[PDB]
Amino acid sequence: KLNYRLDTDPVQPYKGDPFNSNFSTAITDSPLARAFINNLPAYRKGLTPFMRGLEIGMAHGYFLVGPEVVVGPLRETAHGANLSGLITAIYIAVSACLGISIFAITTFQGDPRGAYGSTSKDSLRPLRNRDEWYQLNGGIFLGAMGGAVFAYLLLENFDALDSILRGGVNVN
Amino acid sequence: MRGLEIGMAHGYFLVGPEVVVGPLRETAHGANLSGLITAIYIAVSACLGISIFAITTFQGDPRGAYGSTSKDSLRPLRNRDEWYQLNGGIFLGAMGGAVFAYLLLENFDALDSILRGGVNVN
Amino acid sequence: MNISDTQVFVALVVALLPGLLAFRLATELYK
Amino acid sequence: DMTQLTGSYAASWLPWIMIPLIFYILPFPVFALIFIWIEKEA
Amino acid sequence: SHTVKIYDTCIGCTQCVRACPTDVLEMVPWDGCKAAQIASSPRTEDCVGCKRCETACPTDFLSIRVYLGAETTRSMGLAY
Amino acid sequence: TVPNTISWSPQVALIISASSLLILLIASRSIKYPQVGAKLPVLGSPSVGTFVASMAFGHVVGAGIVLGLSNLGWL
Amino acid sequence: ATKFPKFSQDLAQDPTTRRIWYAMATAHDFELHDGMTEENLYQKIFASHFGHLAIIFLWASGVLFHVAWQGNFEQWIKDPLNVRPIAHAIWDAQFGPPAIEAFTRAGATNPVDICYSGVYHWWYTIGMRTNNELYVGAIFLLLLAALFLFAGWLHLQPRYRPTLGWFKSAEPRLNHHLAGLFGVSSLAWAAHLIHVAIPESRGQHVGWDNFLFTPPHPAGLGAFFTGNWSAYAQNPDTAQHVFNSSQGAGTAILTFLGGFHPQTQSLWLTDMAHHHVAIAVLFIIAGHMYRTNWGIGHSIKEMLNSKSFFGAKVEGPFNLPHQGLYDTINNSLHFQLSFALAALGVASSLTAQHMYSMPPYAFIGQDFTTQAALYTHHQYIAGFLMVGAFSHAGIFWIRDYDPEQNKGNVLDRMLRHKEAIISHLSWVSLFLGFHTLGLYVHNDVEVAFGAAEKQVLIEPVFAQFIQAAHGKALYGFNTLLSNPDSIASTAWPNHANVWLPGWLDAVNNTTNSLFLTIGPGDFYVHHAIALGLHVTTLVLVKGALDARGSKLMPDKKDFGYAFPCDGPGRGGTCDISAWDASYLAVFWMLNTLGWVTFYWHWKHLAIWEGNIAQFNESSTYLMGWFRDYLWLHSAQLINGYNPYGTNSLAIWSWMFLWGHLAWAVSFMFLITWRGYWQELIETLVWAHEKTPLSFGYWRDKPVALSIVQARLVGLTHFTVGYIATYGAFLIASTAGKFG
Ligand code: F6C
Ligand code: F6C
Ligand code: CLA
Ligand code: CLA
Ligand code: CLA
Ligand SMILES: CC1=C(/C=C/C(C)=C/C=C/C(C)=C/C=C/C=C(C)/C=C/C=C(C)/C=C/C2=C(C)CCCC2(C)C)C(C)(C)CCC1
Ligand SMILES: CC1=C(/C=C/C(C)=C/C=C/C(C)=C/C=C/C=C(C)/C=C/C=C(C)/C=C/C2=C(C)CCCC2(C)C)C(C)(C)CCC1
Ligand SMILES: CC1=C(C/C=C(\C)CCC[C@H](C)CCC[C@H](C)CCCC(C)C)C(=O)c2ccccc2C1=O
Ligand SMILES: [Ca+2]
Ligand SMILES: [Ca+2]
Repeated sequence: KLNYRLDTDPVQPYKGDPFNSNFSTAITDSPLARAFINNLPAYRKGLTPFMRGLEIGMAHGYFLVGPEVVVGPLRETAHGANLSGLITAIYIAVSACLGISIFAITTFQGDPRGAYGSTSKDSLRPLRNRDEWYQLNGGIFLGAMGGAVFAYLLLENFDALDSILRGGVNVN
Repeated sequence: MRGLEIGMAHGYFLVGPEVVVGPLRETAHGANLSGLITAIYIAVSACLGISIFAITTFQGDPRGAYGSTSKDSLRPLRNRDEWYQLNGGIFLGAMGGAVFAYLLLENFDALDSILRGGVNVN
Repeated sequence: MNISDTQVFVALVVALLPGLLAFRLATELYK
Repeated sequence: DMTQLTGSYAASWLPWIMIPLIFYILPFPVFALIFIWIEKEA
Repeated sequence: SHTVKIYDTCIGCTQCVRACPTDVLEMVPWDGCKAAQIASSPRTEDCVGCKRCETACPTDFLSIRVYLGAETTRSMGLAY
Repeated sequence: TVPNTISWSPQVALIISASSLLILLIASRSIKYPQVGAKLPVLGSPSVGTFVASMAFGHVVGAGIVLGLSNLGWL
Repeated sequence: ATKFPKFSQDLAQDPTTRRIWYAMATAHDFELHDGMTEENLYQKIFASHFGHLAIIFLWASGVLFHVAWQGNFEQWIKDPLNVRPIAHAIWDAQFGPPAIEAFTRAGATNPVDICYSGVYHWWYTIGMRTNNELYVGAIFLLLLAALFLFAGWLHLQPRYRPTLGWFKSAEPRLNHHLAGLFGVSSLAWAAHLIHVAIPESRGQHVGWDNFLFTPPHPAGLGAFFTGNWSAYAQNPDTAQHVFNSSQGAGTAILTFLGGFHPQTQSLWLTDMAHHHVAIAVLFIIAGHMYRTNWGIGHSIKEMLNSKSFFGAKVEGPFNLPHQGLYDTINNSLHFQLSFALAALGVASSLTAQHMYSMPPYAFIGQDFTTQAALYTHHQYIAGFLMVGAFSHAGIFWIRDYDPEQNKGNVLDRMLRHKEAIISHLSWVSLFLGFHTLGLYVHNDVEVAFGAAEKQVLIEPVFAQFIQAAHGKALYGFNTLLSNPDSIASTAWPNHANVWLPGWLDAVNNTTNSLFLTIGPGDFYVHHAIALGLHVTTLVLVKGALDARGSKLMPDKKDFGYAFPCDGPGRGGTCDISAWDASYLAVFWMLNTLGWVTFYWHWKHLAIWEGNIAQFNESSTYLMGWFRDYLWLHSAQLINGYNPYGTNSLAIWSWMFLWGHLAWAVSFMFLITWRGYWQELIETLVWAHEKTPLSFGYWRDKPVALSIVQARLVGLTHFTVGYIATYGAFLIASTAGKFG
């Protein structure tokens, strides 16, 4: 008389555990979502912590320059706007890296509290060692600085790059 | 450190060809920018190749010269983590060397005055 | 008079649906 | 003028961005993805 | 690996075994022919597919047949 | 402009009668609960409720068809 | 082992680079996949067909969108005879200013390509007038492609996967595809022509906003139901009608005027509408022939297995045993694919042959480059389709044919006199080649020695008689339609020859391509075409009939369709598989289509020059073809860029070389064979292993390409070079020389 109909349920319990506070949905358990998330630099199998931080830093530092260039208070001039965007990215990234450092300092004392304890099984938080976090932070800082400078160099050379991408450099 | 030294050297000399015989060679600033961009593109492609080589080679017991029983003295990087550290060093060193060459070429007039004592007039 | 910016953007947005459906069909055929 | 690539059609910046993206920006990542796909151990 | 089959038309002339460059074939006792022996392929994993055995076979049609199959390191004849 | 409406003629009587008749055949063979209540050939022997429903829907559908054609000059 | 390919464990365990290559070459050969069943095979094919239809719709949508976005459709409407249609814009960031200036033309302010596919004329004829309409069509095709992709995904879900019996039900499929897919679609197209295309050609706008209350004909639908059908043929467009305007415009929706519209020089729209109405009626009638669910209708198996002719005992239809064939076709997907490919090839050839002589699109006959491109395109596609039909016939012979279920029928008889068939095909090929080449070189020698009068010049009297019978009075024959007093021209019992005036006007017009005048050169090139056709057929038929086995390889069927060889024994057996026969026949197909397109292009170039005498006097010897066609017309193509500058032909100039490059590359794959490259690769392997600082190392062992793979790659390079070179030459010689 009682029919839960779990066998034909489109939404299944997460990883077969109905009591882990999660569901198997298109966002959490679909083949494409799993492939995309697990192969991001934060989760890609075999990556060293420094290489994880490098790829993350390059991506984030690159796009963090943009907002102040277009709608910032130095947007009236090209050179000033690009400098303000680079500085904003540097300030944000350095502040974030300072937060990462003090996170590692305070979390990894004795047996860490919460999701970073020895008995924790948080699959979304795999960096379980203090040395991994410092290697991550070094990659984050250097990657963010490099990505921010790369965006800054392209914007500083917007006129040259515009001629480059339109073939205007082939006149002479 | 291996990757860092190799990257510095390679990214340093990779800037020159497009600076001298590239399509932006008619103007100094454009030629230097094109050389820096070419070096950056080549180094990033090489680093992506290194990453995918590490991804595909080190599954289980690697095939060929990177297996556990291989004795290839010319290929000593037998671990995936060593390859990733090498790749990070290669990328950072290549970017640094390319930027160093670009900065030297962008300041060619200042450096030429520097190496001839022309900065001692005033 | 050719199409405007809005028409090009609308066509680009609409083309997302066949792209996603093509990805779904390809992944289903790979099974 | 005819010294540069231009476009009188709507959103002429679209080729300006898409030609690099499709022809020498994304293709190497796509090749890397395919290489990872075809080299995966069983 | 390749597949090597021996049919009942074999006359036990031992030519295919002699022609094999990787020792895939051998002569085993038999009663279907005057020579009282027939070819066998116990080591087809070492077969490269050269088909020298088919060239050496005098019967018409062939008493030994080689069907190329899945390629391995040794079936491709690779020293590397 | 005001959509055209035609004066009464045998053609609109044909449209309404045909729509009511076709609905009568389909409803007696397709609706979930026919032959419910009081009973009234080639039909499925529909009940009073089914027959009145078919005639009412024949007027509703037929009126839409008559005005629809008259609007467009017979579609 | 690797996960890729998923469908083959034998390839997945291959430790060399071959594993990758073969994985691409066997991906769509579903029958050889591991653990493949018939039902799964059919379901996968059905989903793949949905995907292919979606791809086709996306391609059409892209063409429409790019024309609407970067083309000049509206400007081209106002003057189709002098405005160059624009395909799409050019964005090549490595152009120089001369290239940008050269490619900025056709009224555009940016570099553009000139469209040669004829889509402008097609859209103009069917009533499209604005870029917004093209944009709406592109969006609709995007939505249709999405719908078909969703259908393909849906019919793979467990509840919607069709059973094998559903795929095997031939009679309902034939009924639905004859009556609905062919008939109803034709009726809908005739409806579009009547309701939209004709009013738009008469200067009246009809669209989705007003087509519901705008009758296509004043008589309305009452004339059709009453039986007053002639009212639809009353008041046709006058001979002074101007397209896309009401000047001289009639009101008839279904005429049978025949010939061409005097201004557009193309078929009447009303004639096309009546044609599609009649075709729809015929196909709807045909779609009721077979029995599906109500007892009435023919059963194909019964007709094939029938052995009685109204009481008399017969072996079958035409007293020929056709028994057991229903299961043979029904169970063999390759057999059905063979008929499908052959029919599509014949249809493509017919399209090519009938579109240049009877242009259906307004002003398309005056776009010489478009005509040449369309003819060459459809003829080459037809040749490829014929090659595929015979290749899959051979595949059927190997995989799907079993002798006991076909014992005694016509297929068995063909397999049993295959020797006579092949020998007689060889005789025909030898006769044609010997005599055609001999007459060509005889004429060459006579012309070279200043004796052009001593040429053997055989008149094509039979084809000229056919042309006269079709109404051409040029040759002086007085038979059939060229005789006004003939029983055929008068149609004495009824005098219903409502086609004859317009048809005769089109036939005897001296400025179109309807039954072009022909002489000895046409005779010789037609016999060359016959030689090419017969040799290609000989190669394909010999491959198909010998696919199961021959004296050299009696057990070929056990080795499959495509295998390299059977070793150097028994004299050597290179290129012995049926796949190798298809590979060889592709070369002859390319040669034959090259001859055909050379003939068409040179004749039309001479016509468009006003120098028909050049073709008439030079096509009878091969030096004439070499000098007056290739060498003479290559000048503008090879001058697209030179030390003095560049022009709009530069692309063709470059591509002309590119094809010549690819062709050359194919020779390397076709002349040099594997072992040389394998030994070279071994040496390179040693070199890489012994070099320091080379940290890379192959995961798949590098090996030379296989024998069959090398043949395929060489054939691909050869074909690509052939097509690119001839296409560049065609476009450059027609477009750079005309409008
Ligand atoms: C992987 C890795 C590797 C390495 C490292 O590691 C190497 C190295 C070597 C040495 C030792 C030598 C010297 C160099 C030169 O000069 O040459 C080359 C050049 C180049 C440029 C090469 C290239 C290099 C690399 C690859 C680079 C990469 C980078 C990129 C950029 C990546 C990209 C990626 C993306 C994604 C696309 C060599 C060589 C040879 N190769 Mg060899 N490799 C290899 C690869 C490869 C492959 C794939 C193939 C196929 C195609 C081959 C091929 C070949 C041949 C044919 C030959 C010859 O001949 C040579 C010789 O032997 O002499 C003697 N090989 N090499
Ligand atoms: C193609 C080809 C080609 C080309 C084209 O043509 C080229 C070019 C080019 C040009 C741009 C330049 C000059 C400029 C002048 O004159 O003026 C300035 C100067 C100065 C400023 C200088 C000043 C002084 C300085 C700073 C010193 C140096 C330092 C060092 C490096 C350190 C050392 C460390 C340890 C001890 C080793 C260059 C240079 C070069 N390189 Mg070339 N390149 C090529 C190649 C190559 C190869 C293979 C190789 C090897 C690897 C190479 C190396 C090298 C080196 C080391 C170098 C330097 O130092 C420089 C520089 O960067 O610079 C800054 N390429 N370059
Ligand atoms: C199959 C149809 C098709 C084809 C062959 C092309 C071809 C082209 N387009 Mg294009 N396009 C199409 C449809 C198509 N278009 C549609 C439907 C849209 C609206 C969404 C666009 C929007 C568009 C823009 C905005 C631009 C181009 C551009 C270009 C040119 C450079 C390529 C590029 O940047 O692609 C860009 C392509 C897209 C942004 C989206 C393409 C979407 C189509 C439908 C995908 C088709 C996939 C295909 C069917 C699967 C192939 C399977 C494989 C086995 C072959 C090239 C001539 C560029 C140009 O004009 O350069 C001068 C450019 O900037 N296209
Ligand atoms: C509707 C048409 C149609 C269909 C459904 C098939 C279906 C099939 N054919 Mg077939 N064929 C066709 C037309 C068709 N063919 C034509 C027209 C020809 C003449 C050229 C052939 C010649 C042919 C041969 C000779 C063989 C097949 C084979 C096969 C089967 C396996 C396909 C394969 O090898 O994997 C997929 C194969 C590929 C993807 C080939 C790679 C691409 C080639 C090399 C073209 C080069 C690409 C070119 C540069 C650009 C093309 C466009 C690009 C987007 C790819 C499969 C049942 C094979 C078979 O059954 O083996 C026993 C086989 O040996 N066919
Ligand atoms: C110019 C190139 C060329 C020529 C002339 C031929 C000629 C021929 N091929 Mg061929 N072929 C070619 C290229 C060529 N092929 C290429 C590139 C391929 C792809 C690999 C093929 C693939 C192919 C296949 C697969 C088949 C042929 C066949 C044929 C023959 C059928 C035509 C015929 O009988 O005409 C009449 C014969 C000729 C025109 C040959 C020339 C005769 C000369 C001119 C006589 C001169 C005599 C004189 C005294 C000699 C001087 C003395 C000298 C010995 C020193 C014919 C011998 C078919 C065949 O053998 O059918 C019978 C066949 O099955 N060919
Ligand atoms: C999900 C997805 C998506 C998204 C995406 C994204 C979000 C992206 C991003 C992207 C990005 C954001 C990117 C970036 C990148 C970056 C880079 C690539 C960089 C590089 C750099 C460099 C190269 C640097 C260098 C240097 C150094 C290191 C030092 C010295 C100086 C220099 C500068 C040289 C989409 C929606 C589309 C679709 C759907 C899906
Ligand atoms: C064997 C030999 C030889 C050769 C040699 C060579 C080949 C050399 C080269 C050299 C080179 C080619 C070098 C280079 C170097 C480099 C460098 C030294 C660099 C550095 C860099 C830097 C310092 C950087 C920095 C940076 C970064 C990192 C970041 C931020 C920015 C910057 C820029 C600051 C000879 C023949 C003579 C003789 C015999 C023997
Ligand atoms: C040149 C040549 C080689 C050597 C060629 C080899 C080994 C192939 C080298 C291919 C390189 C590594 C990449 C080339 C890629 C193509 C330009 C594009 C490929 C496109 C697909 C990947 C989609 C043979 O192995 C061979 C074997 C048998 C008969 C003739 C020949 C032959 O002629
Ligand atoms: Ca320049
Ligand atoms: Ca000083």
